Amino acid sequence: TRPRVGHIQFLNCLPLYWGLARTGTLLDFELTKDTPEKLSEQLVRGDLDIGPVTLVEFLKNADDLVAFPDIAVGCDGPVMSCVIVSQVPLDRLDGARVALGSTSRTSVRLAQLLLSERFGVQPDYYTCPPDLSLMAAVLIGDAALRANMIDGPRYGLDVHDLGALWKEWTGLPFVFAVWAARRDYAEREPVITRKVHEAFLASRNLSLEEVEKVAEQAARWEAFDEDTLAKYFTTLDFRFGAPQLEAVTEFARRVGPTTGFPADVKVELLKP
Amino acid sequence: TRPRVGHIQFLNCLPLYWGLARTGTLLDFELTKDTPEKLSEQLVRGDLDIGPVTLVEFLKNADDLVAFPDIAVGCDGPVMSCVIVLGSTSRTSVRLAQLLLSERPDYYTCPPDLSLMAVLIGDAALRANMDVHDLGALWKEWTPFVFAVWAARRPVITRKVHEAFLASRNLSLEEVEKVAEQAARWEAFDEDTLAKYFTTLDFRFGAPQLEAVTEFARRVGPTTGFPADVKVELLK
Repeated sequence: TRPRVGHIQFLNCLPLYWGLARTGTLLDFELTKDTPEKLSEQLVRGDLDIGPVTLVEFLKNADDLVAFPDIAVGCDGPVMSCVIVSQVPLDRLDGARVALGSTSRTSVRLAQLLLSERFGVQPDYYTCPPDLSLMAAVLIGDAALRANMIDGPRYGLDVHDLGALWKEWTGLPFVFAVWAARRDYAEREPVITRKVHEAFLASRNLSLEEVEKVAEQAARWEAFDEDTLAKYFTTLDFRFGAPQLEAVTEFARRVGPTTGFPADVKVELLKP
Repeated sequence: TRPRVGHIQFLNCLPLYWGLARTGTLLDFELTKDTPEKLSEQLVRGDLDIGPVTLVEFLKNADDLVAFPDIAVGCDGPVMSCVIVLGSTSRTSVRLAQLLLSERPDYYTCPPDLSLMAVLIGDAALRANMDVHDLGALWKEWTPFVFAVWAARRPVITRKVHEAFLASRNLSLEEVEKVAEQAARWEAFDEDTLAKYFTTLDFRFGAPQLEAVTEFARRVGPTTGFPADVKVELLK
């Protein structure tokens, strides 16, 4: 039976989706589209076999997951779709209520790690659906991209790029999500899992070469113009090698104790 | 904003799906997969903008649907996936069977889920087919045939959807061998069976096909709820 594969519904993985379709890979999957928060839980509980897993959640289940090498959702400097929209300087929030978009699990944690370490602030947090209107807030995905390219500039609100703040603070890149197979599925289905892995790399590679076509196509249906989408797609960094694995190890060391996993948690990788 | 497009979940449209993917067409649709019966009901009531419509339902609603020329789900001899081993997923084949088996019974409808009760279509029919007869071959051993057509609910989007469907169907014809190899990995049919099946299906919709529709219509129209001379309004 086709492996049950998750896919983030956001624009950040649209180029990858274009790749999955263009190569014919989609016909080898039983695909589920949803937000990262949900896809993560579904994989953990066994409702999915392979899929994207927000980093924080992946580390909490590191013993039961095996990450795919060479593909992830990250950055090296700005990410553009993982931000903090605020109406006051980040230093002035030690007692201010900050809303955390419920679709996020890694970006919200990182946002906290920065507000308290770089701006020395202990905010009064609360989680809610992403909306930037109803709700100084941490947004990811399309909501964050809209807040960065449209809402922020329209209503003169400040939009801080989380990938940028991390880079400035550590000089390191960042990984928000990785692809993983449940350990039981990888062992039960060694061949399929490897084939899925290779199909994702192949699809990702093609999305890199046809980035302009994806931007043009999506422009037809998104609020973002072609140039913005093209810029966005090229800004995202889907690599997952040693340099990226270094950003993870570091992040895991800084948040591991107060998040649910050893500061030195082991990241098992799918072996060739 | 994206047009809501229906797609028959059966293997008969897997090659077409391969094509919708290969060309990237899928990213321009908000696609819904289901059985022909439901996809037809969905379009007629407005839950879909464009999609496949089993012939009988298209004709019954011919004044409110514009068909796409040059593509449909037909045959010119056996179809393999429409047999007589009434399945509830069918609206056209079942009617064709009532025509054959009467001019060449005590009918009752139920779920095309075998192991019970028979007229079948889709995957269930091709799985039962491999006694078993062939509706496409019997109609061919009597008088081609068009089981379903693509149609939009009666502007520019509609036009490009049509073209994208055409481009996607054309690519699937030249890559049918690929669709078969991949499909054999998960279906119950071996590669050659599927390759034979995909190549057996006839997806054209021009003169030789529109001809077979007027003849099916004239033979059943009166006893099937639509004018014996209903007009099929092709997209301009």
